[PDB]
Amino acid sequence: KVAKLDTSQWPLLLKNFDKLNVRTTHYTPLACGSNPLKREIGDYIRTGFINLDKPSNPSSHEVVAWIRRILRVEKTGHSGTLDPKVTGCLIVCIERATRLVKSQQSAGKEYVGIVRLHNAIEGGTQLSRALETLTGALFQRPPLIAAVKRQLRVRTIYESKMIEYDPERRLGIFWVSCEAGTYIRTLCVHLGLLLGVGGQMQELRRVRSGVMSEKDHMVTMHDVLDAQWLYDNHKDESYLRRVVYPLEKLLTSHKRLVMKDSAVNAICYGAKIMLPGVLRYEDGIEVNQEIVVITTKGEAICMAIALMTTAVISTCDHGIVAKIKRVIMERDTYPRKWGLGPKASQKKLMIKQ
Amino acid sequence: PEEDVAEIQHAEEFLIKPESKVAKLDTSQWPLLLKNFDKLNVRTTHYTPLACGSNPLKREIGDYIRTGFINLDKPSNPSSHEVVAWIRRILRVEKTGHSGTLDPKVTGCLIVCIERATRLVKSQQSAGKEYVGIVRLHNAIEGGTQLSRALETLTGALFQRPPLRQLRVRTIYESKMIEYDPERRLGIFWVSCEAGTYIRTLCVHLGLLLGVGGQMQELRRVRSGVMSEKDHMVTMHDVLDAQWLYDNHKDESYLRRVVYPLEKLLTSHKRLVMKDSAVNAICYGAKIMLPGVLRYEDGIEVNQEIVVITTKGEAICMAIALMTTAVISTCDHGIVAKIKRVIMERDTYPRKWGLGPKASQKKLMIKQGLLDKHGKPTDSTPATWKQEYVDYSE
Amino acid sequence: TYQELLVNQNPIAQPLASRRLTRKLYKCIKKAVKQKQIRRGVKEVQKFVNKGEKGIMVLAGDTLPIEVYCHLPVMCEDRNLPYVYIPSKTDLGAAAGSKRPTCVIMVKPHEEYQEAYDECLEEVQSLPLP
Amino acid sequence: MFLQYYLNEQGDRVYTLKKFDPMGQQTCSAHPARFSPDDKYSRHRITIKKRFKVLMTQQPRPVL
Amino acid sequence: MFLQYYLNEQGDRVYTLKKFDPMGQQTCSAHPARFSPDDKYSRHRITIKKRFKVLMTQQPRPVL
Amino acid sequence: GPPERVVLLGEFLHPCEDDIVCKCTTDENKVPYFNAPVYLENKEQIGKVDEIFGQLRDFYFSVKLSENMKASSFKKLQKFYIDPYKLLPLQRFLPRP
Amino acid sequence: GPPERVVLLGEFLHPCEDDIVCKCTTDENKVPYFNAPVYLENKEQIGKVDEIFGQLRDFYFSVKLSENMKASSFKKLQKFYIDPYKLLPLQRFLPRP
RNA sequence: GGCCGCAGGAAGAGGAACGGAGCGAGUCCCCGCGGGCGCGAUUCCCUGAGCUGUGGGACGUGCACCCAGGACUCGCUCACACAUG
Repeated sequence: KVAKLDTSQWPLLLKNFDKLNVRTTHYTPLACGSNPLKREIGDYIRTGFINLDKPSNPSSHEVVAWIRRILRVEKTGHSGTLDPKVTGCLIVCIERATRLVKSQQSAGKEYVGIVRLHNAIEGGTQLSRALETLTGALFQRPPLIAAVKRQLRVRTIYESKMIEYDPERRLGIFWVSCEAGTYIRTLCVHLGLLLGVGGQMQELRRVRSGVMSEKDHMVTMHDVLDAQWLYDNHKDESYLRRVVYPLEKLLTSHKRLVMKDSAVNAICYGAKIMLPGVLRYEDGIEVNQEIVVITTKGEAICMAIALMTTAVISTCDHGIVAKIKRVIMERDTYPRKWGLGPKASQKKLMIKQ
Repeated sequence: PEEDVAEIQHAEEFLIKPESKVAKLDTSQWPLLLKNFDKLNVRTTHYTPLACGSNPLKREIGDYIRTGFINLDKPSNPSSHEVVAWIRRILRVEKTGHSGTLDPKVTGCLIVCIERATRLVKSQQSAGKEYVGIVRLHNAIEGGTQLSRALETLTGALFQRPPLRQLRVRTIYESKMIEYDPERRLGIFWVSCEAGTYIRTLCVHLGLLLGVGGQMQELRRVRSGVMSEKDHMVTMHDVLDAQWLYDNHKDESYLRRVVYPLEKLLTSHKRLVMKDSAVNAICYGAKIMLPGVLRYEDGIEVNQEIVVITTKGEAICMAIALMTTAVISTCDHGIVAKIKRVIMERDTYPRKWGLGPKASQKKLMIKQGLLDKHGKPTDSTPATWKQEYVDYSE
Repeated sequence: TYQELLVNQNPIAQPLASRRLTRKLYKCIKKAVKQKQIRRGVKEVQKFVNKGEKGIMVLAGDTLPIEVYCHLPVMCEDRNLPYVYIPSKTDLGAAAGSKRPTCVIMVKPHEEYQEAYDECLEEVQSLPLP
Repeated sequence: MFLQYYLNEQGDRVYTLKKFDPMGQQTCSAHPARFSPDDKYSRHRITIKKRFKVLMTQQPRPVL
Repeated sequence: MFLQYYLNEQGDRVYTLKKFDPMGQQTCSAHPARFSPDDKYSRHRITIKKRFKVLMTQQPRPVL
Repeated sequence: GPPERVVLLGEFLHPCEDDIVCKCTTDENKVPYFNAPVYLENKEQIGKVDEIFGQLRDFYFSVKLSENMKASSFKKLQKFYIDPYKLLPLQRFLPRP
Repeated sequence: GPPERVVLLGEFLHPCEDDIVCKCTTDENKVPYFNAPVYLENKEQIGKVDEIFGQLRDFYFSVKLSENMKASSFKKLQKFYIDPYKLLPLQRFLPRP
């Protein structure tokens, strides 16, 4: 029935693959990989992440500690700290997905918080104007830590919105879209100074962490514990495969570069991505741009830096398309198939002869 | 069904299957000078790209502004020199120029070139321009047919004199009557003309030719060469606001709608794609020789103005074609074009001349004393080299 | 005619005054014109609002281009001044005692006509955000 | 705590302080249930979430 | 300033001396707004152009 | 002690919980040091810079007042002055080229 | 880092045992801080003020040179510059009224 | 357009493994993290006007948290790969 599906309904990094530019259509397939969704449950978890809804008591490092007890894994990372009393979207990368943590930690966040004002204001419009004032690149003092005075720094707030105001309790809901490392507690203090009445952040929840949000694919800590239990006691993967998602779901925004099966293992060993191995390449690849390199089965091989643009790839016949930034896939997932090609064979032949 | 699609995604295997059909690209939607890159004639595919420059649209904001221009809608108080001085001050940039002087009270298309795009100002100043003005007649006329007949008469190569110098010739290609108002004796006219045509003078001549007398009430430029008033046109407020938004919100989005790269001005010209090794040579003032041509457009003719571009789509230089398309396809060596105006900076691309096979051969023979220090033949030169090597200095 | 003027309207012309509020505002302007309390045009209104005056700023919803006066709404919100858009430019100039259209006028309060001014001010302060 | 929400017609969370939405239904707490790592009631939650067809495995599968 | 215009079905300016279209609505002035370099209302213009979704960034992207 | 000279730091806006919020108006958009002494034009110390907030080119600051001072004393658009050595250039906070 | 500006400190006289003795020529006869960085007019640090000696209104100073500098490099009557904040007024050292 | 002066060149366009990866350590960056979890007995106390029963506290007691990344630098391992029509 896959034949009936339009390419727009293919999963993850194979979505809309027919609208990539085709360099060559010919290669020799190898029975090595799987589609990222059909990885054996062990491998699926080791290359996966959880879009967690963090609870309101523990610290974010305690939460990811609890996840690595439950799933019985050695490594986890967490897409930016939420403070102990803050809830919401916390991307927890597991094992080999921890290679992506910098891209997740540096992504744009969104928050929904409550500011409590210490005296009455004229109305909801006055709070709405103070939020418009604190849009754009703002000064914010990073809090003191271990008696180390960090200097004043700049963080951008992309959008702000005043959702509701209650004049009785002097409470105001705000929604903020902002750069990573923005202090929302500090924003509420400044919002209080700007109004003149004073203020504090009553409450906070993170509604987005870059690509993932609370809208879809989000799960609670009970689901994580519950899914593992069902696998341990009844040998059922079904629940775990809805809690954990493969790391390819975090990379769907990046520009793609599809490689032949021969090239895959070479790149995993630390070879540069050469042009003879490129099957397909996306529109809008620029120089020094971070791209995802994938297999024909949609598995992420590596995060690579492009040294050719889309147009340059179209004109050339050989050479370095991209250099590695970080290898995702393990060595020897695919077999060694390098040195077999025409020019590489000619080189080795003419050295011997 | 949404759920049926979701079920197939997890059940059945996906694979980009092998095929035997020829790989056909679609470059019709690629930006600027990379549009229809597929349709260029290919001389060779074999070269080493350098990864130094950028696609013109995706330059860093500093480099983007320095290699860019604004299709400005000029406001009605200041002079054209004052307007570009404001833009120079706003963008915090060293040099600025424009595509033709509009008088203080005239509005419309003013292509303000920024920094390294100011190398195109002579080409933009010489380009054909369209105006929409209002002639105010001193006395009444029978009807709008008479004023149209006067514009019909002044279509062609005309005598003109500047406002308050020598007599000058200026062609008006097309002219038209939009409408006429008998009450206030005002008539809107549209004229397409060459650069430096005086529209004040045209309004006086319309007045004399009719017999009633007249002058120019007001004027607006609707076209300046390639750019028009419906093509990406922007106001002084937008320019100020876009810079401010970049300063205060760190948002480049608005600047990139205001400013466009200079390559957008050159989209009409025929393209000659050079190899990355040849790029910096041409920037230093070399001849555009055949060994470095990757691709070349259809319908290049001799003495035609062509744009010479990199593989990334950057403009290197405007150039005069010495060879036809048919000659480039068949010849073994020679000079393909000569430089008219170098656009690209020196050392944008690295300095990679004299590394070739035939160039290295010539350097070796100069070291061996087989050629002279200035690369000229001797009596001792082999007849193979002396016959084959067509020195272009001649 | 009021409903016909909605066809001519400007993208930023909200909150628009109702048919009845438009009528009340014209008569408050005419009374203020007789006492010479109004300020007309962008140049004057911008100067006086910056200088420190307060009142009601009536904007014209037929104004194009918007760049002539689109800075004024935020100038009001900085100083908590009430503002409102009326449908026409030509009607604002006629009410202001001008034979040309006008894009903006600021009506200041006065003891002569506080009843009409208060009816307009409170209704304009009550206007919902778009 | 203070943050509540109700879903709009396209399934997006609409945050609010008020205990009732504009259609008179009760608003949910924005925050998830408090978690313990020493929770031993995994069997119990699966048992009745299966019974009432509200276990995560029984819902429509997400489109990826 | 006498020069006015109304937009055609094609999208281009039709210049005219009259203050109304053939289809009834008002013609816009052909000339752009007066500018002065001392202007310090960039924040103000952007602020409301964002609100009504008429800022140049929020429009459909041009064809290059 | 009292500095040799003082440069314009900013102007008084509304008070806020017994310290004073002030719009910053420095030449070259310079930014004050944290806990930098704030003076009136008579070179008398009124307080110290506590908070710095707002957009980069249009920022505010609160002043934690001295022992003897009260927030009710100051009038609207009253100017405050700072020792020019505990200012920093805006370029420091702007991103690296 | 490098200061925003530098003011005339003094001029080069003879070297003395691998540091340089300099006649002080400050405006208002201001006195430098001990271990205050000494710059050339290019805002490159040559050393630090080690000794200050001589009469109040006609005083000298030695400069302990930087790692890379040599005392032979400097010419006669070559000027040196200091960050104006690590100067002090002469009135401080003059007696109390 | 032309003339003069200064500066950079005096250019035939090269290179189908260049010079990589994965770990480990030291040092920076990141970095608001005594708090979090459980059980026991006088229903262990408590609908406090004090947060709070979808949880707050007292006393016993135990338990698990305080990373993971990136950059630079000096090791170990695996390669030194132009991708088989």
